[PDB]
Amino acid sequence: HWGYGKHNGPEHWHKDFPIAKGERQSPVDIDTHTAKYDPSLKPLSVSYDQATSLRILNNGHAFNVEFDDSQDKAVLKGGPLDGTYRLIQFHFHWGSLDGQGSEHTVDKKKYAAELHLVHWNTKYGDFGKAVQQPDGLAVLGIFLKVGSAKPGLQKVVDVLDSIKTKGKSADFTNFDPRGLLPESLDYWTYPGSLTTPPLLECVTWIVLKEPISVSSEQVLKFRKLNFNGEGEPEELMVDNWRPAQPLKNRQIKASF
Amino acid sequence: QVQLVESGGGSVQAGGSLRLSCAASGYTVSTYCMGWFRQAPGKEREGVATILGGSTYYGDSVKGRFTISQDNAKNTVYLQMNSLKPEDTAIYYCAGSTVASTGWCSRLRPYDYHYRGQGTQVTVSS
Ligand SMILES: [Zn+2]
Repeated sequence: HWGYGKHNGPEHWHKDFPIAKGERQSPVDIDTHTAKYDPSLKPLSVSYDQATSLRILNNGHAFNVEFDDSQDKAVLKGGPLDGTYRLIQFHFHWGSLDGQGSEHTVDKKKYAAELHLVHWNTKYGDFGKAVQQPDGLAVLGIFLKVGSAKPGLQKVVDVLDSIKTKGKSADFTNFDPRGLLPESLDYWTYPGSLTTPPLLECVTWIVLKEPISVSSEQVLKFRKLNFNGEGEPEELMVDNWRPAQPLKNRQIKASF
Repeated sequence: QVQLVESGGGSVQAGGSLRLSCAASGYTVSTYCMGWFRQAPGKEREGVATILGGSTYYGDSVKGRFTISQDNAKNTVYLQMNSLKPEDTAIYYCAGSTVASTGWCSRLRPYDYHYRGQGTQVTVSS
């Protein structure tokens, strides 16, 4: 159906998903000289103590690393959030080149790729209901910037071979969602939406200022997965990021 | 607000040993991952040890003769230093981040942890 190609890419989305033209859409370009500071913001609380990964998985536009959310095993609180969100899964966004690839941009600056940790608000019963409310979601974005190899990441890319085509799934067990976070957790934040169909406007985005490193050699494996399912004509997942959206009204707060 | 007080520093002779302590306020030394790092003069910030409950990690040097622990019953992460070397002479700081992760904690970089203390002078005579 929809995809990051040419005839079904991010542009023709507003066709089947008219909400792609809402007022709180993501990603966006964060204008560092527009970030307004806010004394109501607290440090990001990343309680990934009992985070329990269950299985990596190729879904058709990226690969997700599903986590158990039966209870508050890995939770996100503090920060700009107002509640407790459970980590449900994380996936990546990369581009055909090393010059581009991240969804969000700092002063129109692009990074090699972007990691997204999706969490839903525990006050909405389940992730499904959760993603229907203006606050039911909290997504943590991490910039992957070219440089040195990422021992943490490699333990991921390392298994991609097990999910080359769509639908495929391997048991990715025991994995610190933390191995992936940067060390200094300053952050920007604003009201947005999912950067992919259904594009629901409910994510309360949190992007991390400092990025994590990735070798030019590594992000190279990302674009080895296939969009299509086994049997169908081989289709490479070379690029899968959405362009910066109109910040329209909104405004980007920051923890600094 | 989160106050982080250290104590127990001082001067001791090589081969000696003393125990630094860190008391938290408006913070719970057990929920998140904490640690110590030291700022020796002339040298740059060095990570000593970190802890997140059962998992404790030690800097390649102090490893084996230093020990970190917590007494959450009184919110205090202690740092037991044993058989000190003169090289150890420096200011030791107490840090306490907001990340609950063994992996993130094994990085051993308390000098990047959000909540910091004032440190305590620890001099080792020969
Ligand atoms: Zn995403």
